[PDB]
Amino acid sequence: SHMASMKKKGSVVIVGRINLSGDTAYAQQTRGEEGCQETSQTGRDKNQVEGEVQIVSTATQTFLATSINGVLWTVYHGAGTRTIASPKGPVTQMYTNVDKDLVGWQAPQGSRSLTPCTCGSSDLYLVTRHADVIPVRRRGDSRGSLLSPRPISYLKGSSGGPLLCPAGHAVGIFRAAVCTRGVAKAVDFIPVESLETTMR
Ligand SMILES: C=C[C@@H]1C[C@]1(NC(=O)[C@@H]1C[C@@H](Oc2nc3cc(OC)ccc3nc2Cl)CN1C(=O)[C@@H](NC(=O)OCCCCC)C(C)(C)C)C(=O)NS(=O)(=O)C1(C)CC1
Ligand SMILES: [Zn+2]
Repeated sequence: SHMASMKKKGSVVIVGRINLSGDTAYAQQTRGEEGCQETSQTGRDKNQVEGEVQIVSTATQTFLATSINGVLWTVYHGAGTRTIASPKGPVTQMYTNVDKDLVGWQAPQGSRSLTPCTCGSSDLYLVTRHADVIPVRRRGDSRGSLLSPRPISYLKGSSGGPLLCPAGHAVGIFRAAVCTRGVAKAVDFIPVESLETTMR
């Protein structure tokens, strides 16, 4: 009830990226934990951004975010309604859909965007926060099975990452693991078509 001392939630902060530009996928950190904490409070992030898949953090969580069609997309259960830190201060979400577990901000300057897939292909690849590339067979509009199941520990922190087609187009955004006794046999993802509808 004391408004003058009510606190403000910090911004989402880009702290690294999954580098996919060469022949080897690998994670890069671009900001450490203390600098992340400070940037979240100010919302002012002057670091150079590169690539399609960002590693992002709040004070309490770390996950991924993926640029498609000039929008940096991630999951509501990671970002909530938070702004993203940018060189000129905090930037408000331009998309928020809790029913899809989806949020989006204008893509940061220097990022590159994935192209939405139009291949109609069911052989997919999930990219994790550790830069593992996981073959996934599409099993429905929003589900795919891991060819080699992994404990959910392996996937934790990768929500907001992409599922890609063989040509590197974006097919969806990783949302939740389909888990049996702690083993992820399948994944739930936000189809790129759903992003495109949200954009309209
Ligand atoms: C392991 C990595 C997975 C990608 C990941 N995702 C999650 O953990 C999401 C968050 C939440 O699901 C949701 N929460 C929502 C919350 C909302 O408002 C608050 C609005 C909409 C929401 N819609 C969903 Cl679906 C639960 N869950 C699951 O995966 C669960 N499985 C599940 O429920 O399966 C059924 C559903 C489909 C198949 C059944 C698990 C935990 C495995 C038992 C991950 O990495 N997260 S994270 O980066 O570590 C992180 C926590 C730091 C962010
Ligand atoms: Zn494609």
